[PDB]
Amino acid sequence: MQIKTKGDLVRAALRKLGVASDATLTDVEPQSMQDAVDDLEAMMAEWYQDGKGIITGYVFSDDENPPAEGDDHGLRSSAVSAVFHNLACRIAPDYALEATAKIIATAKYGKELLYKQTAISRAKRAPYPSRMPTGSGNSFANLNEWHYFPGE
Amino acid sequence: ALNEGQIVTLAVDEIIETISAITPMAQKAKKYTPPAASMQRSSNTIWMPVEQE
Repeated sequence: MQIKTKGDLVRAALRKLGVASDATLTDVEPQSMQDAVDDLEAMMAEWYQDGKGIITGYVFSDDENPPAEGDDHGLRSSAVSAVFHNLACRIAPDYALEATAKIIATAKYGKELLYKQTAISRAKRAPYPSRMPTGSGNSFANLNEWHYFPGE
Repeated sequence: ALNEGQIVTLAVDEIIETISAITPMAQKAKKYTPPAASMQRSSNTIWMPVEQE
């Protein structure tokens, strides 16, 4: 992918919003870039609920690294569109604008696709209750005295 | 003499026993049977208690 850093994500979000793009005649503003990066970091943190939320592969910057911009985001190729569309939607009110219907719909679609695989992975069935017999058909277990499921 | 008969090769099936070993340790060792439930080879670990103190 040619979008490889938080700066590329922020530039894509700003281009989608129309704030700063080559389609217009505006360049990305250095002070806006830092605030957009902060918003992106906050949104990734809010999504990824310390491992119990949306898993994306995003790498969180530390205090030691001087520039928040410039680090590879670490996202897979299939999450970039969702991430930067949601970023554009979130940082639109900073400029007293409003993201358009296409941007909002793409953000919703991207978030749903982002959580699809994790939802499939978490769709797991609970084990048998500990009060269920194994049935006399299970000859091995019944001979080995496993007359009930272990459960838990 | 010069009796040019037909020659055959005779193989006899009375074997020559050569090996006779003994296993005095495995006979003393106790043969346990683990109360396994599932027939899976994935790390067959069976936990057993120890005498209390």
